[PDB]
Amino acid sequence: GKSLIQQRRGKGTTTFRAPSHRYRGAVRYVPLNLVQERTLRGVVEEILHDPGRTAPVARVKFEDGTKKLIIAPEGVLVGQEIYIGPEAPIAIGNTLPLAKIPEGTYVYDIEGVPGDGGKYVRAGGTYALVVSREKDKVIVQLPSGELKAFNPMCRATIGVVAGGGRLEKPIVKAGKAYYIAKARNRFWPKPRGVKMNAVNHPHGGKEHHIGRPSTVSRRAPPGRKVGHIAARRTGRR
Amino acid sequence: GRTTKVGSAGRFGPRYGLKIRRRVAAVEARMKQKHVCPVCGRKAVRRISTGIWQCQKCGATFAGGAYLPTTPAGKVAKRVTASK
Amino acid sequence: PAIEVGRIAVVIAGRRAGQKVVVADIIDKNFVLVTGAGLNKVKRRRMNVKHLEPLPERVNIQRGASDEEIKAALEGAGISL
Amino acid sequence: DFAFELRKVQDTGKIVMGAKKSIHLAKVGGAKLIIVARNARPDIKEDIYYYAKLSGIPVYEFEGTSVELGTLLGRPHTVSALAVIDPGESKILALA
Amino acid sequence: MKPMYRSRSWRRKYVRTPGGRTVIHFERRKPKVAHCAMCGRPLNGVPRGRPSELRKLPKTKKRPERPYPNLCPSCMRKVMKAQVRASIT
RNA sequence: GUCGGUCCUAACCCGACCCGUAACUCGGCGUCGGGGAAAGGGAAACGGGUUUAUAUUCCCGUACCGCGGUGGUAGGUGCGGCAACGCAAGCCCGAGGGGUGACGCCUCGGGGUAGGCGGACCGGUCCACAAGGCCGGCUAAGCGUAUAAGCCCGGGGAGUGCCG
RNA sequence: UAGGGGGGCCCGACUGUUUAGUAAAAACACAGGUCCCAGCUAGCCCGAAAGGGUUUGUACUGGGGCCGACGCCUGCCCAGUG
Ligand SMILES: [Zn+2]
Ligand SMILES: [Zn+2]
Repeated sequence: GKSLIQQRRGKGTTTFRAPSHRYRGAVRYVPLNLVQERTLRGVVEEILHDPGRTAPVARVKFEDGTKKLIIAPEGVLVGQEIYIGPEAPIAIGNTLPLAKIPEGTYVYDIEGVPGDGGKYVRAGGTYALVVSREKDKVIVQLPSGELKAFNPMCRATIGVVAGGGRLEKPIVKAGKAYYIAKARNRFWPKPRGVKMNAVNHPHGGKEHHIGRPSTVSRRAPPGRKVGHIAARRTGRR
Repeated sequence: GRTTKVGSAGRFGPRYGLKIRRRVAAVEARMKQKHVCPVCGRKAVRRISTGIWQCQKCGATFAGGAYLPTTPAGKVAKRVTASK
Repeated sequence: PAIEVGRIAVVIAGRRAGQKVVVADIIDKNFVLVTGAGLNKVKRRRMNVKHLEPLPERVNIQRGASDEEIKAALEGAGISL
Repeated sequence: DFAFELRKVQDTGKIVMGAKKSIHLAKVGGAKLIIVARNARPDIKEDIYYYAKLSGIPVYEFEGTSVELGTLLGRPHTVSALAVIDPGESKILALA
Repeated sequence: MKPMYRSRSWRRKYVRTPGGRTVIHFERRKPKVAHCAMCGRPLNGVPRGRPSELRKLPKTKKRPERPYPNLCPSCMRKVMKAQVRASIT
């Protein structure tokens, strides 16, 4: 038989790669063999649009003369002064360890293990809620529902991610979607296996129907996992 | 304007349907109406890019929503972190 | 006042920017007479009250004063321009 | 600033509004009181405070804004700073 | 037109010759004028021209004589005021 | 010497080391080093003539860049303007900052130029006279010179508003 | 140089794409509707391995399927296979 788009993506061709040369750099915090307790102070100088982030970025100049990119919170001004460390104040744009952060605070850009650089709640519009503070773990509510546990030395940022309310206005045409998907080269347009041929898909035929249940096992081999994968249920409710 | 029901969406013509055209027009109306600055209190804030707003009168540039400079969650966060 | 005879001052606009200086007289609601007294390359001339940042050092002089006299006091004030 | 005493001064005595003239007076002399808004331009606030301390003049900070000052006065524009030379029948100088 | 001269970075112009030929001449484009660091506003006194046009000029005809000539005067006076207000201690 | 290659980097590629492979002329991450555009970036020349066949390349005439020198001055040890700014306004080495290089699609106005039209006149030709039509009436780079728009400086001291 | 026009029905909403060389369509795409997996050393994929693609990314996201603008609606069965 023939292959799937699933299967050709895994090789890394220009038809599937990300055009990262078009983007602004990566967004990490600072390495913490440098941030023992010193509570760096910095100044925002620019706010900019990144084609790979679904969120604005902000350029910061520190007292070291070093320049970094952060993810911009909602309501940060060009000219402000943000602090990064354990004893910094509690405001919008300031990065602290979760232990020092009360219960009820909104939070973004959380590290998984202390030192990573920021793994959670970095998409535009998103936030997390602090629930509890033990001596061995902090519980946090993520934008999906999960109540995850983090070690209390992990770092987060206070406030909300800008860019919110992005999916309210419709995409009206197909050329606009062309441009949105050409920015980051997503596969667009999309075909349907039901209207493909039998070499090219587990569905596929002269009749444009599926002749087997769309539910597939988590132990089905590659080339066959198409549809609903390990579906607990289906339907409307 | 000159038309009754359509606004910014009178450019699409008879195309794309009711819900589409209404949502588009409402959103763009609220975005193109001028907004109050948080630094000078004057109504001159305009959008610059997606997520970025600027006052034409004082030069304050700040980050916000995609189609409005504030969000409900942002308001809540402001209030909560002011309380604590 | 922040501007008066005997007031020390720094020039902040023009080719003489950031030089210490003395205010030796007064002409108008906008213009004063400024001098360096032989201790820099600033002559007796006219200047605008915007182009001068005052300082909290003062000298004791008479209204309308010659450089030899303006200078001779400074050495008592101990201030070096 | 009490709207009461401010209006009393405005109509009874004489005021001179504006940041430029306020700084000029704070620098040279000729003013008895200087009022400034909390949201005024920091360059202006710095200059005013410095010059008025060096002249020995009193400054009052008004916790509203330029727009609220303008509307307290009968003015459709901003008033970021204000200088009061001489009051007539007003206790405005009791506010420093 | 040669392929390199048909590239829109050459600002063509048609010119008449003493012996009546009506030639085409080609020139490179000038840069834009310099801008302040703190405000993004044009600088006065600093002229526009390519390094050729500029190296045939003396120093004092390339910038004003006041200090901080990379800055507009409103910002220059600001930095000077700050310096003097901090030199008190 | 002045046109272009030769220089810079882009998307991308190779070599060495490294890890894998029974092995390799095969496969690959990271570090290091190097390449990659005769339409992207980018020191500097224009007219006339000459040959059977080349010419911004040869000849005439008038010029410009980059390295190195000789000799004098500016300056080191100088000024004018309230200011914006105006100036010949010191040398060698190293570092750092700032600007320019350096940027999309659509639309409008203003100032200019190539090119064309008309009328007069001076020469030539067409036209049975006359009236009339056609042809010619040229001025390069370079050097020296200034105002628009935009932005700024100083004075001035405004709201049933005034300026555009 | 320079449009023939009007009244009814079927299919597809539209602009777009298609069998280079007998099929330009009522077929494909599209906007929008809904469903499934995944809290990241994830989910899905290449490969003999090392290592890699999505990833200079983090649920307003990535991936995998069906219907196919807008308008009114979308009824009963979990015994069978999954
Ligand atoms: Zn503002
Ligand atoms: Zn500036």
